[PDB]
Amino acid sequence: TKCTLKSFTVEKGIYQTSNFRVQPTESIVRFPNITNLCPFGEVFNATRF
Amino acid sequence: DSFVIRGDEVRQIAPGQTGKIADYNYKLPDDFTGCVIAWNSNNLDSKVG
Amino acid sequence: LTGTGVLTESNKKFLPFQQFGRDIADTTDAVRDPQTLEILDITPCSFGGVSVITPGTNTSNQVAVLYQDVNCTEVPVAIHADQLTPTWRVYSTGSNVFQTRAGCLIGAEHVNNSYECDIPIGAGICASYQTSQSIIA
Amino acid sequence: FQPTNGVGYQPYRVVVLSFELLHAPATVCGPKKSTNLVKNKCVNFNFNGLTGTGVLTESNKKFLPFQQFGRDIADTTDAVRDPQTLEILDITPCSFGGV
Amino acid sequence: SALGKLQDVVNQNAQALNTLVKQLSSNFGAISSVLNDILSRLDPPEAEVQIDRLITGRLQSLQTYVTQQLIRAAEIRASANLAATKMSECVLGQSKRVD
Amino acid sequence: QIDRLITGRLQSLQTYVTQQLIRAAEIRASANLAATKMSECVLGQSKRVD
Amino acid sequence: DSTECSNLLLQYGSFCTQLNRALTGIAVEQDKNTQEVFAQVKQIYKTPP
Amino acid sequence: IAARDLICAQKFNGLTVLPPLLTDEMIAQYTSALLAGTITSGWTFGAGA
Amino acid sequence: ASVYAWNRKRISNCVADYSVLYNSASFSTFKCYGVSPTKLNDLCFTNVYA
Ligand SMILES: *[C@@H]1O[C@H](CO)[C@@H](O)[C@H](O)[C@H]1NC(C)=O
Ligand SMILES: *[C@@H]1O[C@H](CO)[C@@H](O)[C@H](O)[C@H]1NC(C)=O
Ligand SMILES: *[C@@H]1O[C@H](CO)[C@@H](O)[C@H](O)[C@H]1NC(C)=O
Ligand SMILES: *[C@@H]1O[C@H](CO)[C@@H](O)[C@H](O)[C@H]1NC(C)=O
Ligand SMILES: *[C@@H]1O[C@H](CO)[C@@H](O)[C@H](O)[C@H]1NC(C)=O
Ligand SMILES: *[C@@H]1O[C@H](CO)[C@@H](O)[C@H](O)[C@H]1NC(C)=O
Repeated sequence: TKCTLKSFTVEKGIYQTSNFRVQPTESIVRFPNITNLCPFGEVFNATRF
Repeated sequence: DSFVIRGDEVRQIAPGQTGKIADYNYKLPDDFTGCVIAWNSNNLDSKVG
Repeated sequence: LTGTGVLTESNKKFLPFQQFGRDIADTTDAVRDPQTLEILDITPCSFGGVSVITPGTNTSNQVAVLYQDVNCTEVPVAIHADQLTPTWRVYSTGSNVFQTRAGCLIGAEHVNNSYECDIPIGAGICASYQTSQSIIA
Repeated sequence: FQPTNGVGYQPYRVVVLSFELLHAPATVCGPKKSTNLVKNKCVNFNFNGLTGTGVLTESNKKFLPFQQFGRDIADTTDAVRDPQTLEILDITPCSFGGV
Repeated sequence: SALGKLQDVVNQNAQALNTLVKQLSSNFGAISSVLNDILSRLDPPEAEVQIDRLITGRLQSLQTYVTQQLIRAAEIRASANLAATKMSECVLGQSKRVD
Repeated sequence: QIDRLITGRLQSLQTYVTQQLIRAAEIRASANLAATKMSECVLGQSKRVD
Repeated sequence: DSTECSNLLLQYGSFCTQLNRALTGIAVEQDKNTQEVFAQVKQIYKTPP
Repeated sequence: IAARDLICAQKFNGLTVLPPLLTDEMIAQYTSALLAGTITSGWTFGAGA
Repeated sequence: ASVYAWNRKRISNCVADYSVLYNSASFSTFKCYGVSPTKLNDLCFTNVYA
């Protein structure tokens, strides 16, 4: 409430407070099951363009 | 506005730029509306010796 | 697609050419997981539907919290009390838990006798600082 | 590196000058020549690169040795430490729009 | 303190002014929250975007303060209409209405 | 881009707030009329016509 | 569900806080309207047969 | 509807509907008290006792 | 120095006049981020690292 109101003293009543309580600690990455590498050797190292 | 510079100074023909050309030789205004065109002329301007 | 939030299982059905979902068109509510073809819907991690009922800081430093539009049994799930500091786990559950139609109020003692309203909680429920000395609802 | 290499394979010397602007007392400055201080008058001023227009008064504030600028509300620089004389001068806007 | 309706006016006005001066401290997506740094570090062709962002943010904050003032003025106008009606009907005469 | 998007959302919310001000003014006028009729006609007798 | 929420809150939170205070004032005004219409006499009389 | 749940706020991108302070049961009881007092007493209902 | 072990040098207590570099060295690349090159003369820097 103090951080929402930007004051160290709050008055009597009910105050709607924005979220400051939860911070993410872990990260997950989900990609498709892809194994082979892209043929950039064919695109970039072709003998003729 | 036509002139001849060297290559390393072609970057100085721009609004808001500094350098030797942009300070002492040729300066463009900040509110400049127009097109800067530059091309290499080693075959014409430069000569042997 | 990077973000921060919580995921639940969804009953939505995706067409084979569809990957993301946007019912509100400014937030991706649903997504198709790439490895397993189940559809997971994404709820924001932020639970800002909480209102702090307090007296004056000059008077006291103890508060009550009204979690809006949630059931009292789902308060630890909704606010993610496992990932919170232990000081917020005091207001996650306890003896002073009251289920109102406005929400779940934790931190205030329910009394059967009724008085006039000074701090309007809502749905006919009010709060006050009355006697040791504590917040009553 | 070889002298017969291409332009993209030729040596290029790079110097990256990293600065920090208008946050701490400054030890390195530009070629601009300093002038006199006009107190209690509306004047264009340039203190350690900080340019502005306004009037200056003497201030009773005290600065820590690592502090150079002063902001009560953080959208206008109240007080500055004058670089030559170590007195602290607070800056009032020249505009008296309260009329 | 049974005079909780008059202290609330002062508290609400002070809370609105705080909120305004807290919005004024934001940089509104610019390199600095003070105009002097933008004028000192950037030439006007690319400083104008930063100037527009900062001034637009300040003006929108002032607009929200104005709308809060309309709400407070509407509540105070309702209270003042009630006070004027009670002055005209009960101080200056007798009222047959109950409560 | 984030500044543009968030500023646009905040301006849209501000227009919603102003629409709520107009609606609240109309509802406040209707509620003042209802309270006056409650105090003058339910709780007593009124000599005013219509 | 942005990956950075605290930075966005620090840059744009007081604006929404002022707007939410405006909406809360409107809601409180609606509650006062209901109270001034229905709760003029705070005496409860049982319904007679 | 007095039954709206948390899943609604996510749908509206933040916007929530606050319930009124006076329940329709409490408004109906105010109305019933006003009716009973009016029919029983008349002008003396608001005067106390 | 090499690019894997680049040489960082502190510049302090002096006057940053780049106009002395006009005669000798011609810079193919000169890009200033967070500051304009025209406003570089009328500015004072706290710490400078090359
Ligand atoms: C490209 O082809 C040349 C010629 O065979 C070879 O020397 C070089 O290693 C190739 N580069 C890549 C990235 O495959
Ligand atoms: C993806 O690969 C992992 C690793 O072998 C496997 O466990 C998983 O079942 C695979 N998923 C699909 C959908 O094939
Ligand atoms: C509360 O306010 C009064 C003045 O109204 C002051 O004398 C007292 O010291 C304050 N107490 C606290 C704990 O702030
Ligand atoms: C909350 O959960 C309890 C558990 O049985 C249930 O009885 C009650 O009806 C629930 N309340 C709501 C509003 O869903
Ligand atoms: C309040 O009423 C409930 C109804 O079940 C009862 O269990 C409780 O003991 C009562 N408390 C007091 C203090 O009367
Ligand atoms: C700076 O140098 C000038 C010229 O010698 C002198 O008058 C002035 O007092 C000096 N300021 C200092 C040492 O702070």
